[PDB]
Amino acid sequence: SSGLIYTTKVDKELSSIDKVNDPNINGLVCAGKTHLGLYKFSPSDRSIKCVHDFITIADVKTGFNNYKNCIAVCNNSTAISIYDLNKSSSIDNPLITSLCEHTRSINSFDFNMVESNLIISGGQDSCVKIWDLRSRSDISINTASDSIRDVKWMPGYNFLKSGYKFASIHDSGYLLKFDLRQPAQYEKKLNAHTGPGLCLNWHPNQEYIATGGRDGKCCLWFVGFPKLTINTGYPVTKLKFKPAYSSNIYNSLLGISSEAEVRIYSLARKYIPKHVLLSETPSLGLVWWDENLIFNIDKGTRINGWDINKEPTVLENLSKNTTTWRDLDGNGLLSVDQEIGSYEVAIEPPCIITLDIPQIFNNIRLTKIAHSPVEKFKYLARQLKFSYIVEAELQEKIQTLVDLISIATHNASVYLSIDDLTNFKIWILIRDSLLWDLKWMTSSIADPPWDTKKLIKQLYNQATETGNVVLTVNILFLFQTIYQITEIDIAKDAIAHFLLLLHRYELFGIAADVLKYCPFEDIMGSEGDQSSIRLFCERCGELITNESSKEKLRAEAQQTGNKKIMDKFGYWYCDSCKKKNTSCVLCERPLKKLTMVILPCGHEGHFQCIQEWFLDENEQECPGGCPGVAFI
Amino acid sequence: PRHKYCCPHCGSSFPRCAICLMPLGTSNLPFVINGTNRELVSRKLKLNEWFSFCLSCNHGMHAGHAEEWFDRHNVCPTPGCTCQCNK
Amino acid sequence: MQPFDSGHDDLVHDVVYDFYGRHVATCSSDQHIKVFKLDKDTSNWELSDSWRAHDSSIVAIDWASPEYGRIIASASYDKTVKLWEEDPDQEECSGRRWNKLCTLNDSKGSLYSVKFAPAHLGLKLACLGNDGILRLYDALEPSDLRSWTLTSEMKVLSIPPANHLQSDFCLSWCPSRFSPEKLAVSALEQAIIYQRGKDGKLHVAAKLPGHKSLIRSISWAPSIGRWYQLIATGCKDGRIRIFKITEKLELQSNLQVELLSEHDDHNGEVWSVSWNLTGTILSSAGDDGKVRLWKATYSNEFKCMSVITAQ
Amino acid sequence: MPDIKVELLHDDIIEAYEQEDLLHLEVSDIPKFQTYIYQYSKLLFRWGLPLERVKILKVSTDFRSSYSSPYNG
Ligand SMILES: [Zn+2]
Ligand SMILES: [Zn+2]
Ligand SMILES: [Zn+2]
Ligand SMILES: [Zn+2]
Ligand SMILES: [Zn+2]
Ligand SMILES: [Zn+2]
Repeated sequence: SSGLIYTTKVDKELSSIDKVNDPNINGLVCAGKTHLGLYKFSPSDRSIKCVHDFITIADVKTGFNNYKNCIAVCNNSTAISIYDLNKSSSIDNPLITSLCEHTRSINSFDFNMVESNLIISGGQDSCVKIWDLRSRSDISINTASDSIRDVKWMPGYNFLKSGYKFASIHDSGYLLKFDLRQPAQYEKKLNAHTGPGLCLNWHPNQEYIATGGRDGKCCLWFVGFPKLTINTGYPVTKLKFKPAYSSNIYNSLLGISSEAEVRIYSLARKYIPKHVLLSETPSLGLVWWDENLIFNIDKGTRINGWDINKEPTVLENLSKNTTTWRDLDGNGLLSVDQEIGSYEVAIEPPCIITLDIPQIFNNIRLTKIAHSPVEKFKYLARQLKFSYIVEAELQEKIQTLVDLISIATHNASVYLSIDDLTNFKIWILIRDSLLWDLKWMTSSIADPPWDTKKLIKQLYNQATETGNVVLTVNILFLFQTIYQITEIDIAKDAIAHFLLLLHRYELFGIAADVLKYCPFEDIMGSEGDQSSIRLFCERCGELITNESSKEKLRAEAQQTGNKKIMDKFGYWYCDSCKKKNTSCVLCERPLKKLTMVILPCGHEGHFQCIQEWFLDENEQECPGGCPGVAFI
Repeated sequence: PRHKYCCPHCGSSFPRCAICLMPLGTSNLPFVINGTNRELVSRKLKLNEWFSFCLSCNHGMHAGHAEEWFDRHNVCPTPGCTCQCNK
Repeated sequence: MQPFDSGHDDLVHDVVYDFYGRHVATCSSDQHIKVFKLDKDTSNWELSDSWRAHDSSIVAIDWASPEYGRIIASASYDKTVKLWEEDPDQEECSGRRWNKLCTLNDSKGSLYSVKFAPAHLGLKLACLGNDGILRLYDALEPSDLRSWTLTSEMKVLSIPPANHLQSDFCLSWCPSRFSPEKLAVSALEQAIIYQRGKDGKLHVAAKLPGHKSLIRSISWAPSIGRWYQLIATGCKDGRIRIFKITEKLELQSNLQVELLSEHDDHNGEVWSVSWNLTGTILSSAGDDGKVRLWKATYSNEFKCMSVITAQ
Repeated sequence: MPDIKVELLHDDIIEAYEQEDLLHLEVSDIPKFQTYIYQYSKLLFRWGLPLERVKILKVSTDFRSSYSSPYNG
């Protein structure tokens, strides 16, 4: 990344990483099962070296003040191994002292920032022990609670309660704060996240404790009802504060990690992470060396160091506006009106702006020259006639030209009726070109411009460049088979897009009229019949296909000539069980042409009968003795 | 299944309407079928979205779709069908 | 119609209409999706429901076809895509009115773009994020909406990037019903057109040149009868590029990409571009809060028609 | 609710309101009107129609003076 400075990889096993709390040094410590050592980073070559190698979840936190040359590593469960930094390359052992009091394993510990001799401890025994260096623990408070997950001291930074306070979290989701000067049962018992609370941390300036949890939440609690809540969604395990002054509570940075990534959030914008350091492998721990340096380890066993002032932010790559269209002319046009806020200091809710673009444009035009396209689209959809409906082929072509001339005359008449001359002239040109082709067929290098094919193709191209959808789809219906205008794919795509545009408005009957007489047979779907309904009989259970009746009526209509005999065919009778008719549920009359089926019980009905029973009588039950209330 | 009816054997929905190509038997349609005392009007609007099919050609429609479509035409709306479903 | 204020507490990232132009859904950074319906009376927007969806900022949204139900797919930074379906049973604005169907937790990095395919491909979902691979999810049975299977996984990038935060991945489908399936990918700075071949696997069809910065948006143009198709792309520099695509019938058709325009009237960064349904009037967003409308002139180039600014 | 400012640029309706000519013809639109009109005027003077050549030359010179002597003295 851009903010990456140090990327040194150590092939040994790593479990935790911390730093030496000393300004005049550039060393950082590491951990592991059987590997403890201190690593020195050099900002000149941007590399990390090794200093001295000495050789269950715990810290690798170092000491403070005169005990800054000491580290604590849990060796075996209830083992407190205090090592040394000065006594590394010498005859004397790095180990200083060993402490063991806990019955169970030790989970977390912290060195005090003010009284360097006092070392805290805590594990699954629900005991908080203070160990005195310059002197068995000092004070052991057995709260008899669940297993303690994390113990941290009060940060006595160099910016009375400086190093005499500490907090712990249990598996019962309870936050306990105690005072070292006056221990008691509980100084402040506060609730926490439900289930096992995993981690907590202290604000360096104000009395605020942010607690993580396995539920995926990191709530900021006032310890002077959380003041803040970040639903991270993943079990928070590690968090490290930025060691800087913060007068305002919102003017702070919080690093949240669990697949674990270093996500440096902010306390004024809890919904957007400020800096993300995801590396390439899931992380095991992270640490802040200074206000601008952050160090971490990951599953790739690489010690990595970043500078937060060279790393970019998420906020940047966050879209600030979007635009959508509702229809052709611009009746609906949205654009998000929001103000780009900062990481410092809430956010005013954005106003989503819709505009009637044709209405405002017409108002602007009428104001300037003083010194409804949707209704027109509906009208021209409904009233224009999109549909069309060796000597014999010539006669058929002659009749096709004649009634296409009539259709063009009708389309010009409706355009002249709505007083639109610019499209009236188009259909007059089309009619005159068809008259030219008709007289050329009757009387029987580059083409002239007034030819009946070139003029129609040029008018279609001008229409599809202008955007007049109605005319450019009408020409594609009426003049496709006889005159090859364009590719079949483009024509079918244009028919389909006009149908979808018609469906976008509430004009479905016009879409049905367009689709019924379309010469292209595969516009919407390829399965054939998708409104076809097949029924089984109510008395025998066989499928009502009625092949025998259809065959007999087809033969009879073929013999007698007239096709009205085929109107006797229907699916209201069964030819296998000899069912006579299907009856209405209300009036018990024969039912042949149109039904209204009540859904949950499956009963028939005339339109008038069912509408009478369900609207005029205001009855909510089926009119056939059905307990299922098929109301309205 | 008071608002969405499906086949129990495989889950596939009902045959679509012949006017809007939307599945049949489901309420809360994203549009209002205003087919040809506001409580009565609401009951008519919620009744117009029911299952309805001709018994001579077996082609299904919404009730409001059929009411609005047969007031101007006299042929079944499915392409390739010659059946005057009105009378 | 008059502008209205949403209840979102943070930045709105993607607003997408339904098919019928009466339902609008906004996904925001404060972990909320608010869906509004256009009332017939007084022509004002009214709230339907508001439910939290993900644990991060939601940056993409796309409705499905109304024939498959009221399905909303949202993509956020939590490496997951969740599908949501409206329920008329629950009361409006209660929060239980929407229900999950399937969580697409098949990603290692944060996903950026989710887009729904044209309806003649069935219910197909396109996903693209920080992993550098385009994920296509199909509903092999559209009868059940909780079943989703990954079918196509094409590596649109040669390598994963280093600055993963400085990335934006955008998707746009091709509304041509009878052409072969075309999908637009803007991965980091390169725009790739993907066509489906005879082998059933996706292939690189054509590459859009230029694009000296990050492509922040992409939108294909509905070609109503035109012999050529148009792609609108939006870059980080503020340049709006309209590409002319000509298709002539291993893929069964070759694509010739010819740049038709390049406009820099937005003194900022074009976050979003859009087309109207005719494929003529183009609208673009920007970093200045201004909305510019672009229409084709008498020539083959495009020109600005209005600059809608917000005060 | 903030204020929204919209400024129309190059509106075709406004430009159609801002001219009186039926067409906006130019020199490149009709490339060789001058020679054709001149030669047909000469052929008209070959015939017994001297008024029509004056009419057609007047149309030619009206357009020529629009986009930009033996009869004097
Ligand atoms: Zn039977
Ligand atoms: Zn009856
Ligand atoms: Zn019944
Ligand atoms: Zn219907
Ligand atoms: Zn019928
Ligand atoms: Zn029928």
